[PDB]
Amino acid sequence: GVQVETISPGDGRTFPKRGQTCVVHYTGMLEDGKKFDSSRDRNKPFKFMLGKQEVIRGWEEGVAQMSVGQRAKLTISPDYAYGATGHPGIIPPHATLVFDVELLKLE
Ligand SMILES: CO[C@H]1C[C@@H]2CC[C@@H](C)[C@@](O)(O2)C(=O)C(=O)N2CCCC[C@H]2C(=O)O[C@H]([C@H](C)C[C@@H]2CC[C@@H](O)[C@H](OC)C2)CC(=O)[C@H](C)/C=C(\C)[C@@H](O)[C@@H](OC)C(=O)[C@H](C)C[C@H](C)/C=C/C=C/C=C/1C
Repeated sequence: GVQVETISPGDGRTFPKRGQTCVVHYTGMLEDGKKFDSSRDRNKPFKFMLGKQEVIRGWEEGVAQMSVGQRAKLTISPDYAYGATGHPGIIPPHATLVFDVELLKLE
């Protein structure tokens, strides 16, 4: 599944709805491995629409339980991420992913 551990609390009231755009910053790394991506480096926040299957399942379920302002460590098992195939060139088969995700804003 996806485990959500809080780094800094959000407001505890404003949670994403299906169909809303979540605006986030993230850093991704392989569990006890390499950092492979960060929107912070790029100075540009990542946006995705919750519930449209644009992103991996662990993000869909993980971000849905976060409130605005929250920063959390998401640990995502391979079956909630890229599974036995991985993501070619970047994520190997059967990788556990850890993301640091900060929910900035909803649009
Ligand atoms: C350059 O950076 C990439 C993101 C990179 C790619 C490689 C991975 C390691 C990674 O580094 O991100 C990464 O850290 C990662 O694993 N992410 C990104 C952050 C959210 C979680 C995860 C992810 O789900 O990636 C996604 C993962 C790689 C693929 C998806 C996994 C779930 C599955 O349901 C989807 O099937 C459809 C495919 C990539 C994304 O988050 C982007 C936004 C979404 C898509 C490409 C598809 O959903 C696409 O389908 C046609 C769409 O509907 C989109 C919106 C259409 C518009 C025009 C395309 C925008 C493309 C943006 C691409 C971006 C910023």
